[PDB]
Amino acid sequence: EIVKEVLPLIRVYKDGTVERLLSSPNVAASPEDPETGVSSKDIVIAHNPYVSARIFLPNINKSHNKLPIFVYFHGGAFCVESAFSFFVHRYLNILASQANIIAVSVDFRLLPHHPLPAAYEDGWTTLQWIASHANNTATNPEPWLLNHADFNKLYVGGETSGANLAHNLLLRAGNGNQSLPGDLKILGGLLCCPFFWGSKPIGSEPVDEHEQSLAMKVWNLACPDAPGGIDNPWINPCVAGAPSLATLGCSKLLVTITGRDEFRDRDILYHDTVKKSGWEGQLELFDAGDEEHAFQLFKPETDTAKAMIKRLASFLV
Ligand SMILES: O=[N+]([O-])c1ccc(O)cc1
Repeated sequence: EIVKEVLPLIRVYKDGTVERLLSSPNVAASPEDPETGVSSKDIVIAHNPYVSARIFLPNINKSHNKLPIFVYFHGGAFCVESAFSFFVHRYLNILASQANIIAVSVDFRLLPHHPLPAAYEDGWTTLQWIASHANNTATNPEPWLLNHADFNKLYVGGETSGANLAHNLLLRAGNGNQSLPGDLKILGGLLCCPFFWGSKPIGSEPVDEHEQSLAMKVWNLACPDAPGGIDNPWINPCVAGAPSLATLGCSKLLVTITGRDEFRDRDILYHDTVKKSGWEGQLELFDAGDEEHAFQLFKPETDTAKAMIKRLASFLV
């Protein structure tokens, strides 16, 4: 008995069993990935609500300086994909080695059982957990963080909905009422093809088909009780009455887009809005080329993919 369905992403049955789109199976963490030299392990950030993660530590050939931390949130429209998939594992191995940074891939809660803002909270739980290492308030600290992490170089980011998640975290961080343990600051944000939408079609978005877009079905699954619906500031950050993008709680921000991504114009609008908002930080835009969103995870061997990774490495510093 089917209660909910957003094809091709997800089907939900009466008894809470779910069929999910699966683009790659999960793989085991590695003591040393053969191609990149990156070590990875799987850890528990919080038991309840349960939030786990894979942390990636690149080859330590020198240890004069500690390494930037990159908290990554996978794509998958809040309802599919995983922190531990073949694609994410292989991508972060490359990123961690090419950029020489520690990566933390967060397995945040998903629809159907955990509607937004669950995922957002899990992201915030992750950042608190990280900051608790910096001021020695962590209870079961991850030794890799204590030994190798530069806590003043915390970067937060992701793909599509994961990037929407990071964006939301940046706002929380730059809100005066909210702070991290030790008042740790996020240095930078990296949003790759972030999932943003709106009730009115814009740019090259098809007008007649708009109200039937997959983006709208995804959002209705993720947050049906959202006031304003598809114009809720969580999904439409450029909407009237949304918090000002001048309160983004970081100092540097890179937005990446692709030519074929559905959210290209939304992303472009987001960037321009950040620019003409008075946000004082360093703002950057990167057009990765004639590709789909997340293309670099699927085909990291292409010239286009390699150029994107090099770009990211120059940002994650
Ligand atoms: O990957 N994602 O997070 C997505 C993918 C497709 C979509 O329509 C919305 C979000």
